[PDB]
Amino acid sequence: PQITLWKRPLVTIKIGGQLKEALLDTGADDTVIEEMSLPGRWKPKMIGGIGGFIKVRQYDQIIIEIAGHKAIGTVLVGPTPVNIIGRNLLTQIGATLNF
Amino acid sequence: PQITLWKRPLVTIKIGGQLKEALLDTGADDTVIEEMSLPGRWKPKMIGGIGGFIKVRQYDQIIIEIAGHKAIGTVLVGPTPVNIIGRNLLTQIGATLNF
Ligand SMILES: CC(C)CN(C[C@@H](O)[C@H](Cc1cc(F)cc(F)c1)NC(=O)O[C@H]1C[C@H]2CO[C@H]3OCC[C@@H]1[C@@H]23)S(=O)(=O)c1ccc2nc(NC3CC3)sc2c1
Ligand SMILES: [Cl-]
Ligand SMILES: [Cl-]
Ligand code: NA
Repeated sequence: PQITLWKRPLVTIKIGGQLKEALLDTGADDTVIEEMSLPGRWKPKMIGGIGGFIKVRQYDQIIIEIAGHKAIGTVLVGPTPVNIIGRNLLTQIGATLNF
Repeated sequence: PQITLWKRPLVTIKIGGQLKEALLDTGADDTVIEEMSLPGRWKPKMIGGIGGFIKVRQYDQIIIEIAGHKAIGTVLVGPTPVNIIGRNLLTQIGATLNF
């Protein structure tokens, strides 16, 4: 698909058995999801952006389905204002920016 | 171009006759650049990032070149950690996300 950018590029994802809405975000290195439980081990991380840093839990080798495309990678979980699909998973679904 | 996302999608921009690096950011509604001097009047804006809100200066109808593509639109100036080209200007250069 081709997603224009007139509006936020929001898609449905499936993660942890849950459906969520998330932003396809080429400015995010990593994928950051609002608070939820995920299985397996995790470690803490700080991530920073506008307004400063938040603490998140880093879960590795998490399968996600992004607009119907499965991928695996690291997911950060914490108090993000919006669920973000970052480049670590955008690459896996073959997403590119074109102009 | 077709820009893959294995590395950050950084490009050169030109604003006020000066070259700067900036991130093509589909998760940004607006374009936010570090402190610099721009002509004309500005208006206040608050923007909420991952860490909280910051105050920026909004300048409208600013001439800006992004990766060689000419745009004229709103630039927010403030203490952002990275220069980000958001959707208001990504749309002017005809960018889409594709997968
Ligand atoms: C600022 C940018 C360099 C990085 N951000 C990604 C952005 O696309 C971010 C995504 C995001 C959208 C949103 F709606 C609310 C958020 F909290 C975060 N946009 C804004 O901050 O927009 C804000 C700044 C202005 C841009 O125009 C408007 O857009 C919407 C909201 C705001 C204004 S981020 O969310 O802070 C982000 C995401 C993952 C990520 N991964 C990291 N990994 C390793 C280095 C540590 S750091 C990191 C930071
Ligand atoms: Cl990953
Ligand atoms: Cl590729
Ligand atoms: Na794991």
